[PDB]
Amino acid sequence: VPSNATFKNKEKPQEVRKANIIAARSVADAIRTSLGPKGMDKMI
Amino acid sequence: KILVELAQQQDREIGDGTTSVVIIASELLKRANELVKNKIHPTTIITGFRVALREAIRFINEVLSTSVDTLGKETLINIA
Repeated sequence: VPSNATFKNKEKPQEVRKANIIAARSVADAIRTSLGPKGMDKMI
Repeated sequence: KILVELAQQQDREIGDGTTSVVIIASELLKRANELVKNKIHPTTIITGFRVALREAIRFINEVLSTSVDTLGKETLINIA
């Protein structure tokens, strides 16, 4: 069953998409504390 | 900079009390530092200060004294 069909090459985009999701979720974590009536203000 | 602008503010409205407004505002935050360790959310802390303030302003209006006092003025001299 293996050794046939095709083999995945240039796997860097698989890592680039992971690096983009992790970096985007890190920004969403700081704003998450401001959600709802119990949220807090962010001083910048 | 909040208390810096608050001290400059107190001169605009009343003109006096720049010393008392900074100490009170700094103490409200000092004692609230132990209240957040209780996990109490600030909205509960803010509501506790606001509900107590609404009753405080009404209590001050009940304990005030009229400017009549005795026959003579005996007020403006003591105000200064």
